[PDB]
Amino acid sequence: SISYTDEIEEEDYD
Amino acid sequence: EETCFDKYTGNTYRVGDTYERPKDSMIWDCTCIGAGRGRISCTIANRCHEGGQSYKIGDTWRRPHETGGYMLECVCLGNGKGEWTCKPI
Repeated sequence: SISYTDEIEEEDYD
Repeated sequence: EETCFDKYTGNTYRVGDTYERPKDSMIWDCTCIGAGRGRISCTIANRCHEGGQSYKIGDTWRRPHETGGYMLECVCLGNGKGEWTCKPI
């Protein structure tokens, strides 16, 4: 499924 | 100055930079936001992934009709939904 058309990524806490 | 790193492109970006990311058989439109944590925002809402290809809004293409033996002309609309239209030609 395509449930959303975007995503957010950022640096891992570690 | 603040940057983002994209592991799919392997490149480093400045805040506000926009670029294309290849991921999961699609092309994503990405933007370096930063926000103190190298935050990247990526979207396929404004692209049409039809037939295994990746089109931008306003692009047109032709693809065969499954069974009819004629071609279709298709146009990428986007509409925030990755949405396209097709008609027989």
